[PDB]
Amino acid sequence: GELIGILNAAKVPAD
Amino acid sequence: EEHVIIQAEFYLNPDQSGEFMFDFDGDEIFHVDMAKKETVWRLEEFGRFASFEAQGALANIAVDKANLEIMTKRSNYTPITNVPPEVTVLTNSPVELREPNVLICFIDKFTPPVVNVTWLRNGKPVTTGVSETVFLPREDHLFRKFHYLPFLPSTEDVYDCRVEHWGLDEPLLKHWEFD
Amino acid sequence: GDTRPRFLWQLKFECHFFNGTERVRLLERCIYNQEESVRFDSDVGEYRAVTELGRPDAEYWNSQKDLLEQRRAAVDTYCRHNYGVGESFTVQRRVEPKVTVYPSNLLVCSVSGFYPGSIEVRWFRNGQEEKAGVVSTGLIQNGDWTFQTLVMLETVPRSGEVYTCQVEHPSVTSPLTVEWRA
Amino acid sequence: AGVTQTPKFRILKIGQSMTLQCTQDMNHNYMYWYRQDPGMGLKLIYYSVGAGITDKGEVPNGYNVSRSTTEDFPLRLELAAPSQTSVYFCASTYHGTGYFGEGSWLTVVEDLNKVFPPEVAVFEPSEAEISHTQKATLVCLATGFFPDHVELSWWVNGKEVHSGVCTDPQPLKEQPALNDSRYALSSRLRVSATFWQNPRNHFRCQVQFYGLSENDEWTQDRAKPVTQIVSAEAWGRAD
Amino acid sequence: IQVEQSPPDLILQEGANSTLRCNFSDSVNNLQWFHQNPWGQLINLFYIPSGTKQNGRLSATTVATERYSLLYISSSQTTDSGVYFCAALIQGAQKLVFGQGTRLTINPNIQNPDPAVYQLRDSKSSDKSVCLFTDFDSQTNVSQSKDSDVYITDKCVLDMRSMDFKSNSAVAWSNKSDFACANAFNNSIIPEDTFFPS
Repeated sequence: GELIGILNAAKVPAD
Repeated sequence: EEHVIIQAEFYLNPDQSGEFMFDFDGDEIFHVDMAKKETVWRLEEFGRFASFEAQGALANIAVDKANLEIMTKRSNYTPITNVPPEVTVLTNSPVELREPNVLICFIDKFTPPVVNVTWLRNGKPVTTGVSETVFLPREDHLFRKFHYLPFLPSTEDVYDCRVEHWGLDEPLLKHWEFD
Repeated sequence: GDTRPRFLWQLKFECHFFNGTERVRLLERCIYNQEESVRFDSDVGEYRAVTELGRPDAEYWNSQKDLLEQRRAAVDTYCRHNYGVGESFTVQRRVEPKVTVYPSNLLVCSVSGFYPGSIEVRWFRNGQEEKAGVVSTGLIQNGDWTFQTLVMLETVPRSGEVYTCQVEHPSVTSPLTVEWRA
Repeated sequence: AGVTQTPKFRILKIGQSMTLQCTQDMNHNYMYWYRQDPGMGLKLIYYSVGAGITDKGEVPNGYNVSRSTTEDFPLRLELAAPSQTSVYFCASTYHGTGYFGEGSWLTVVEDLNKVFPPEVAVFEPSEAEISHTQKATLVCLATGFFPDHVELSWWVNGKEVHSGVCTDPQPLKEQPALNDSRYALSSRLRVSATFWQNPRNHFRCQVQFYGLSENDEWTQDRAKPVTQIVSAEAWGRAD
Repeated sequence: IQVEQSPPDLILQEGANSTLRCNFSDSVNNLQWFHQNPWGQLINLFYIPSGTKQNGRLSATTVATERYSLLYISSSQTTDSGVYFCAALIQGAQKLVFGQGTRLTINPNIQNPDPAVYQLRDSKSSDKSVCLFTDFDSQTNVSQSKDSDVYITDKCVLDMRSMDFKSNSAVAWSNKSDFACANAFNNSIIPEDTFFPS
């Protein structure tokens, strides 16, 4: 039917 | 309050294992089959009343992974503390002799999302009828899980739900007989 | 068989809904090994270290506009939107209880296979309601969008006597009653 | 730097093949390729949600794509069909803003003999114009070029100029019927009459054409139409 | 699915305000706006999921809960000409996706029309020549030639920033020799009073 929406993972800051 | 829809993800480092799932008052709507890369709705109907395109969620796991590997390092390779589950077991409906009914194994309140579950009809493992939920979130951040085994009730059989976890030193077996 | 040190990260986005969708809160949460470490809460409108482990995740995430602008709209574009998609089969799921009574001198009202969780179950003796020593295992979530619970009454019956179990649930406009006689 | 994609300009023989590069330093996990036919919508060919994931767009056919790293999304055309003459655009985003590279104008040809450089001529303003407006428009004509891949610019005493200029954003076809019609394009530079009447002042219409490279085979009598600049120029007439 | 741009075309005199408009299906969200300038560069104007953002001459409101955004444009400039796209992301799929656009044309507002057609010569060899039709006001239009061995470019706006003075001009040329500037443009509808050379 209608689409379920997501929210995208925020990337932690690189090493 | 009134309602709560959780988008829940984990990634589990050495086992290289992952999950993407949606919760609604602590009931799975659907999860993604990482192997198969497709939606698995918790009940058929959900698939007829909603759809879900899974491409973003798949990436989310990859990011959760990269993210985990950074935390692992930053935290000085601090590992998790195992938390044993609370395994109760009870029946679907009023167990009346010789009438199709289902046994539920509640695996509650445990951490790391890893458990061997095995049922035991008189002490002999049986895997015909079984299904099971995946890993469900909780507020404390431990995990919930469910296993089903449908059966015909008898006067004869003992059943045990045999769960194995790194919390326990020995598999927890929980007895069900028809009292 | 045997095994070794485990390391775990969780990301959960919780949409919380008050009074339809009139008040909405998004709670974004990171957990490393059972330790929440940073969050975004739409009523705070920016990330917070929950612990010092998360400190630099906050600082960095808060340094990015689109991340912040996205989360701050999430309440409408993500939570409200999905309420809208799920509403009819989640907020409005009605599955009606099945009841039984029996003895195991003690008494059992078994209520099963039903959905939404809220339910009230009262015990009746010839009409007059019985408050004393209702034992109630409490409410149990089956994993499959149905619930169950058991209510006991400690009373030695006498002959004649009509004990009745009343059950009330938003899937039936009328109460479900189921009687037992010794 | 946002998104950077290369060949801004390509000529590609029929049945031959090719790769557009697309590269982004902002850590975007989401990247996409579009094609846009002139005067039309962006149609999605392929898109990629993160490393090692890709998915077909609305028109994925005759194209292919890879994502081994976050940073790059190359797009491969295997078998250049003429239906693939279009403008290709790379984009990335992640939590919010969409970013587009500067685009890639690909023209697919039956043969390279279809390609021609511009001829460029400058025409000096009319006395009539001057006498009437006290102003003086220069015109530059870039004629007979194929691909439409040119960047025209004006130079006054050896310095690029923007005030005064207007250049057709759309080039016309010398032969609107003919399929690979050779093209033409015009630009204007209007100055004050006094500015033009001063013979110490010097004007150059300089067109950069994007044609063939060191590699492409060349087999005709006329000169190889390589990537090149063509010009014409003029000086003030104090009369 | 989809993204539905209101006005499919819009033509205004510089200084005017513009409202552009976009409605979108419950299948997509997170709405952005882009400008495609007429050399086809794709500029981002806003990310604008919800509420109001403003940026100099431009602001946009998105009523997330009603699935429409408005892009307004004060004091529009001729350089804002081109096509405007609202973009959006499909929920779950993360497909960036685009309305059909709105072509915008902002016409210079010409105070002292002085329409005319001049002859310019090639600075190398007097033979070769072009016809300039210039200083018409923004209400005049230029037709693509009837004789198609003759070449008429579209009008284009030039800004003499020095004098804060804008002029429109068109270019017609050909290497026939019945072709003259007297009759270069009588294929277009040309203002009553155009100045005609020699």
